Amino acid sequence: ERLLDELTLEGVARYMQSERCRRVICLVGAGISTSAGIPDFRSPSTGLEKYHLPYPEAIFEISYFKKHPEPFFALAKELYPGQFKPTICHYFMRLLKDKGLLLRCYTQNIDTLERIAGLEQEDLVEAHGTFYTSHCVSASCRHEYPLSWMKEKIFSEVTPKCEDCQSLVKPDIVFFGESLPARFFSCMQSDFLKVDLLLVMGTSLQVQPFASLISKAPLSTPRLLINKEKAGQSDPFLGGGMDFDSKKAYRDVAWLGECDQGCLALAELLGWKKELEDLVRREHASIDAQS
Ligand SMILES: Cc1cc(C)nc(SCC(=O)Nc2ncc(Cc3cccc(OCc4c[nH]nn4)c3)s2)n1
Ligand SMILES: [Zn+2]
Repeated sequence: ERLLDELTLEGVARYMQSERCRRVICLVGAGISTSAGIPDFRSPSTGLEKYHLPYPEAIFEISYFKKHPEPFFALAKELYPGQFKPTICHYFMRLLKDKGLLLRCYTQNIDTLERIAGLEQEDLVEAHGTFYTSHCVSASCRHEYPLSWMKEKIFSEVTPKCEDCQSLVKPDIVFFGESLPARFFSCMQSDFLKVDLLLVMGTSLQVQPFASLISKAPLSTPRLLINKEKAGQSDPFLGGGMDFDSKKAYRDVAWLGECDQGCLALAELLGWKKELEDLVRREHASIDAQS
Protein backbone atom coordinates (compact mmCIF):
# COMPACT_ATOMS: atom_id res chain seq x y z
CA GLU A 1 0.00 0.00 0.00
CA ARG A 2 3.08 2.20 -0.29
CA LEU A 3 3.23 5.51 -2.13
CA LEU A 4 6.37 4.73 -4.20
CA ASP A 5 5.88 2.20 -6.98
CA GLU A 6 9.55 1.22 -6.58
CA LEU A 7 12.36 2.24 -4.24
CA THR A 8 14.46 4.09 -6.81
CA LEU A 9 15.03 7.59 -8.12
CA GLU A 10 12.63 6.73 -10.95
CA GLY A 11 9.97 5.74 -8.43
CA VAL A 12 10.43 9.02 -6.59
CA ALA A 13 10.15 11.03 -9.80
CA ARG A 14 6.93 9.25 -10.79
CA TYR A 15 5.57 9.98 -7.31
CA MET A 16 6.55 13.66 -7.56
CA GLN A 17 4.59 14.06 -10.79
CA SER A 18 1.52 12.31 -9.41
CA GLU A 19 -1.33 14.11 -7.67
CA ARG A 20 -0.25 12.56 -4.37
CA CYS A 21 2.89 14.70 -4.07
CA ARG A 22 2.22 18.39 -3.53
CA ARG A 23 4.47 19.46 -0.65
CA VAL A 24 8.21 18.76 -0.47
CA ILE A 25 10.44 19.44 2.54
CA CYS A 26 14.16 19.63 1.82
CA LEU A 27 16.67 18.89 4.58
CA VAL A 28 20.12 20.01 3.44
CA GLY A 29 23.60 20.15 4.93
CA ALA A 30 27.21 20.91 4.14
CA GLY A 31 27.33 18.37 1.31
CA ILE A 32 25.26 20.66 -0.93
CA SER A 33 27.81 23.48 -0.73
CA THR A 34 31.14 21.69 -1.06
CA SER A 35 30.91 21.89 -4.84
CA ALA A 36 30.50 25.65 -4.39
CA GLY A 37 33.93 25.65 -2.76
CA ILE A 38 32.64 25.96 0.82
CA PRO A 39 34.21 23.19 2.92
CA ASP A 40 32.36 21.20 5.57
CA PHE A 41 34.26 22.17 8.68
CA ARG A 42 33.11 18.85 10.21
CA SER A 43 34.75 16.81 7.44
CA PRO A 44 38.26 16.08 8.79
CA SER A 45 40.07 16.72 5.50
CA THR A 46 38.71 20.28 5.65
CA GLY A 47 38.49 20.66 9.42
CA LEU A 48 44.26 27.37 14.55
CA GLU A 49 46.93 27.56 17.22
CA LYS A 50 47.53 31.04 15.79
CA TYR A 51 44.51 31.84 17.94
CA HIS A 52 45.82 31.17 21.44
CA LEU A 53 42.55 29.78 22.76
CA PRO A 54 42.19 28.48 26.34
CA TYR A 55 40.76 25.35 24.69
CA PRO A 56 40.10 24.63 21.00
CA GLU A 57 36.29 24.62 21.20
CA ALA A 58 36.21 28.10 22.77
CA ILE A 59 36.27 29.84 19.39
CA PHE A 60 32.81 28.36 18.72
CA GLU A 61 31.35 29.08 22.19
CA ILE A 62 29.18 32.10 22.93
CA SER A 63 30.55 33.10 26.36
CA TYR A 64 34.12 33.08 25.03
CA PHE A 65 33.01 35.07 21.99
CA LYS A 66 31.37 37.70 24.18
CA LYS A 67 34.56 38.05 26.23
CA HIS A 68 37.19 37.51 23.47
CA PRO A 69 35.65 37.99 20.01
CA GLU A 70 38.87 38.64 18.06
CA PRO A 71 39.78 34.95 17.41
CA PHE A 72 36.34 34.27 15.95
CA PHE A 73 36.53 37.26 13.60
CA ALA A 74 40.05 36.40 12.46
CA LEU A 75 38.87 32.85 11.72
CA ALA A 76 35.85 34.26 9.90
CA LYS A 77 38.17 36.29 7.69
CA GLU A 78 40.31 33.19 7.05
CA LEU A 79 37.25 31.10 6.11
CA TYR A 80 35.31 33.76 4.17
CA PRO A 81 34.43 32.24 0.77
CA GLY A 82 35.97 33.87 -2.28
CA GLN A 83 32.68 33.70 -4.18
CA PHE A 84 29.06 32.79 -3.45
CA LYS A 85 27.83 30.68 -6.35
CA PRO A 86 25.00 28.32 -5.32
CA THR A 87 25.13 24.78 -6.66
CA ILE A 88 22.85 22.81 -8.94
CA CYS A 89 21.29 21.49 -5.72
CA HIS A 90 20.46 25.01 -4.52
CA TYR A 91 18.87 25.94 -7.85
CA PHE A 92 16.94 22.67 -7.93
CA MET A 93 15.29 23.86 -4.71
CA ARG A 94 14.57 27.19 -6.40
CA LEU A 95 12.81 25.23 -9.18
CA LEU A 96 10.79 23.36 -6.54
CA LYS A 97 9.74 26.79 -5.23
CA ASP A 98 8.91 28.05 -8.73
CA LYS A 99 6.71 25.03 -9.34
CA GLY A 100 4.78 25.44 -6.09
CA LEU A 101 6.20 22.23 -4.59
CA LEU A 102 8.52 23.60 -1.91
CA LEU A 103 6.96 23.58 1.56
CA ARG A 104 10.22 24.35 3.35
CA CYS A 105 13.98 24.04 3.14
CA TYR A 106 15.62 23.23 6.48
CA THR A 107 19.34 23.90 6.20
CA GLN A 108 22.33 23.23 8.43
CA ASN A 109 24.38 25.73 6.44
CA ILE A 110 25.40 29.27 7.32
CA ASP A 111 26.76 30.29 3.89
CA THR A 112 23.58 32.11 2.63
CA LEU A 113 23.65 30.17 -0.66
CA GLU A 114 19.97 29.21 -0.32
CA ARG A 115 19.06 32.91 -0.32
CA ILE A 116 21.37 33.77 -3.20
CA ALA A 117 19.70 30.97 -5.19
CA GLY A 118 16.34 32.66 -4.59
CA LEU A 119 14.77 30.97 -1.60
CA GLU A 120 13.04 33.54 0.55
CA GLN A 121 12.95 33.91 4.32
CA GLU A 122 9.50 32.27 4.44
CA ASP A 123 10.89 29.22 2.56
CA LEU A 124 13.85 28.71 4.89
CA VAL A 125 14.58 27.35 8.33
CA GLU A 126 18.27 28.09 8.95
CA ALA A 127 18.59 25.60 11.77
CA HIS A 128 22.15 26.60 12.66
CA GLY A 129 21.61 30.29 11.91
CA THR A 130 23.24 32.31 9.17
CA PHE A 131 25.79 34.97 8.29
CA TYR A 132 23.06 36.75 6.29
CA THR A 133 22.26 39.06 9.22
CA SER A 134 24.04 40.02 12.43
CA HIS A 135 22.82 41.58 15.67
CA CYS A 136 24.10 43.74 18.46
CA VAL A 137 24.40 41.37 21.42
CA SER A 138 22.99 43.83 23.98
CA ALA A 139 19.48 42.72 24.95
CA SER A 140 18.25 46.32 25.24
CA CYS A 141 19.43 47.14 21.69
CA ARG A 142 19.67 44.19 19.24
CA HIS A 143 20.33 46.49 16.26
CA GLU A 144 20.40 44.38 13.09
CA TYR A 145 23.25 44.68 10.57
CA PRO A 146 23.44 43.29 7.02
CA LEU A 147 26.15 40.99 5.73
CA SER A 148 27.69 43.80 3.67
CA TRP A 149 28.42 45.69 6.91
CA MET A 150 29.74 42.59 8.70
CA LYS A 151 31.93 41.65 5.71
CA GLU A 152 33.49 45.11 5.71
CA LYS A 153 34.25 44.77 9.43
CA ILE A 154 35.66 41.25 8.98
CA PHE A 155 37.96 42.14 6.08
CA SER A 156 39.13 45.41 7.60
CA GLU A 157 40.00 43.46 10.79
CA VAL A 158 37.90 45.87 12.87
CA THR A 159 35.96 44.07 15.60
CA PRO A 160 32.31 44.87 14.75
CA LYS A 161 30.72 47.16 17.35
CA CYS A 162 27.15 48.43 17.37
CA GLU A 163 26.86 52.00 16.13
CA ASP A 164 24.09 52.71 18.66
CA CYS A 165 25.54 51.26 21.88
CA GLN A 166 29.09 49.97 21.04
CA SER A 167 28.32 46.40 22.15
CA LEU A 168 29.65 43.54 20.04
CA VAL A 169 27.81 42.64 16.85
CA LYS A 170 27.58 38.88 16.26
CA PRO A 171 26.64 37.03 13.04
CA ASP A 172 23.29 35.25 13.47
CA ILE A 173 24.94 31.81 13.55
CA VAL A 174 24.27 29.51 16.49
CA PHE A 175 27.39 29.35 18.65
CA PHE A 176 27.87 26.53 21.11
CA GLY A 177 25.92 27.55 24.19
CA GLU A 178 23.12 29.20 22.19
CA SER A 179 19.78 27.56 21.60
CA LEU A 180 18.52 26.80 18.12
CA PRO A 181 16.18 29.48 16.72
CA ALA A 182 12.60 29.16 17.97
CA ARG A 183 11.58 29.21 14.29
CA PHE A 184 13.09 25.74 13.93
CA PHE A 185 10.71 24.16 16.45
CA SER A 186 7.64 26.19 15.44
CA CYS A 187 8.06 25.35 11.77
CA MET A 188 8.85 21.69 12.45
CA GLN A 189 5.62 21.28 14.43
CA SER A 190 3.56 22.64 11.55
CA ASP A 191 5.42 21.50 8.44
CA PHE A 192 5.67 17.83 9.19
CA LEU A 193 1.87 17.56 9.35
CA LYS A 194 1.78 18.65 5.71
CA VAL A 195 4.71 16.98 3.95
CA ASP A 196 4.39 14.55 1.01
CA LEU A 197 8.09 14.01 0.28
CA LEU A 198 11.25 14.47 2.31
CA LEU A 199 14.29 15.27 0.17
CA VAL A 200 17.46 14.87 2.27
CA MET A 201 20.57 16.15 0.50
CA GLY A 202 24.16 16.57 1.56
CA THR A 203 23.84 15.73 5.25
CA SER A 204 25.12 12.79 7.32
CA LEU A 205 22.17 13.20 9.72
CA GLN A 206 24.58 13.05 12.66
CA VAL A 207 24.21 16.53 14.21
CA GLN A 208 21.17 16.95 16.51
CA PRO A 209 18.40 18.02 16.66
CA PHE A 210 18.54 18.45 12.85
CA ALA A 211 18.93 14.70 12.20
CA SER A 212 15.87 13.73 14.28
CA LEU A 213 13.81 15.66 11.72
CA ILE A 214 13.52 12.51 9.62
CA SER A 215 11.56 10.81 12.42
CA LYS A 216 8.99 13.63 12.34
CA ALA A 217 7.67 12.65 8.93
CA PRO A 218 4.37 10.78 8.69
CA LEU A 219 4.80 7.03 8.35
CA SER A 220 3.76 7.09 4.68
CA THR A 221 5.99 9.99 3.52
CA PRO A 222 8.73 8.84 1.10
CA ARG A 223 12.22 9.93 2.08
CA LEU A 224 14.87 10.32 -0.63
CA LEU A 225 18.52 10.64 0.42
CA ILE A 226 20.90 12.17 -2.13
CA ASN A 227 24.29 11.93 -0.47
CA LYS A 228 27.79 10.59 -0.93
CA GLU A 229 27.26 8.00 1.83
CA LYS A 230 24.22 6.21 3.19
CA ALA A 231 23.01 8.02 6.29
CA GLY A 232 20.14 8.11 8.74
CA GLN A 233 19.88 4.40 9.54
CA SER A 234 19.58 3.34 13.16
CA ASP A 235 22.92 2.80 14.89
CA PRO A 236 23.29 -0.89 15.84
CA PHE A 237 24.81 0.13 19.20
CA LEU A 238 22.84 3.24 20.17
CA GLY A 239 19.56 2.16 18.53
CA GLY A 240 12.18 6.15 12.84
CA GLY A 241 15.52 5.63 11.12
CA MET A 242 15.97 5.06 7.41
CA ASP A 243 15.24 1.56 6.10
CA PHE A 244 16.59 1.42 2.55
CA ASP A 245 17.46 -2.22 2.12
CA SER A 246 15.56 -4.69 4.32
CA LYS A 247 12.64 -6.80 3.13
CA LYS A 248 10.43 -4.39 5.13
CA ALA A 249 11.68 -1.26 3.35
CA TYR A 250 8.79 0.59 1.76
CA ARG A 251 9.49 4.33 1.44
CA ASP A 252 13.18 5.25 1.82
CA VAL A 253 15.47 5.58 -1.21
CA ALA A 254 19.23 6.20 -1.22
CA TRP A 255 20.91 7.71 -4.28
CA LEU A 256 24.63 7.57 -3.51
CA GLY A 257 26.89 10.00 -5.32
CA GLU A 258 27.59 13.68 -5.67
CA CYS A 259 24.61 15.82 -4.65
CA ASP A 260 24.72 17.93 -7.83
CA GLN A 261 24.71 14.76 -9.95
CA GLY A 262 21.75 13.29 -8.05
CA CYS A 263 19.72 16.49 -8.28
CA LEU A 264 20.53 16.69 -11.98
CA ALA A 265 19.37 13.11 -12.44
CA LEU A 266 16.12 13.79 -10.60
CA ALA A 267 15.48 16.98 -12.57
CA GLU A 268 16.17 15.10 -15.80
CA LEU A 269 13.63 12.40 -14.93
CA LEU A 270 11.11 15.15 -14.14
CA GLY A 271 11.59 16.88 -17.50
CA TRP A 272 13.24 19.85 -15.77
CA LYS A 273 16.80 19.46 -17.08
CA LYS A 274 16.61 22.31 -19.60
CA GLU A 275 14.93 24.59 -17.04
CA LEU A 276 17.58 23.79 -14.44
CA GLU A 277 20.47 24.22 -16.89
CA ASP A 278 19.11 27.57 -18.09
CA LEU A 279 18.55 28.77 -14.53
CA VAL A 280 22.00 27.74 -13.25
CA ARG A 281 23.87 29.11 -16.25
CA ARG A 282 22.00 32.43 -16.08
CA GLU A 283 22.50 32.89 -12.35
CA HIS A 284 26.14 31.81 -12.50
CA ALA A 285 26.77 34.24 -15.35
CA SER A 286 25.13 36.99 -13.32
CA ILE A 287 27.27 36.24 -10.25
CA ASP A 288 30.44 35.98 -12.34
CA ALA A 289 29.63 39.38 -13.89
CA GLN A 290 29.19 41.25 -10.61
CA SER A 291 31.03 44.57 -10.90
C1 LIG B 1 32.95 33.79 7.27
C2 LIG B 1 31.84 33.30 6.39
C3 LIG B 1 30.92 34.16 5.82
C4 LIG B 1 29.90 33.63 5.05
C5 LIG B 1 28.86 34.50 4.40
N1 LIG B 1 29.79 32.31 4.85
C6 LIG B 1 30.73 31.56 5.44
S1 LIG B 1 30.65 29.83 5.17
C7 LIG B 1 32.33 29.30 5.63
C8 LIG B 1 32.63 28.97 7.08
O1 LIG B 1 32.72 27.81 7.47
N2 LIG B 1 32.83 30.05 7.89
C9 LIG B 1 32.90 30.03 9.27
N3 LIG B 1 33.08 31.15 9.93
C10 LIG B 1 33.11 30.89 11.27
C11 LIG B 1 32.96 29.59 11.66
C12 LIG B 1 32.94 29.09 13.05
C13 LIG B 1 31.57 28.93 13.67
C14 LIG B 1 31.32 29.40 14.96
C15 LIG B 1 30.07 29.22 15.53
C16 LIG B 1 29.05 28.59 14.84
C17 LIG B 1 29.30 28.13 13.56
O2 LIG B 1 28.32 27.52 12.82
C18 LIG B 1 27.02 27.40 13.41
C19 LIG B 1 26.84 26.00 13.87
C20 LIG B 1 26.61 25.51 15.12
N4 LIG B 1 26.53 24.18 14.98
N5 LIG B 1 26.70 23.83 13.70
N6 LIG B 1 26.89 24.95 13.02
C21 LIG B 1 30.55 28.30 12.97
S2 LIG B 1 32.76 28.61 10.25
N7 LIG B 1 31.75 31.97 6.20
ZN1 LIG C 1 23.53 47.97 20.13
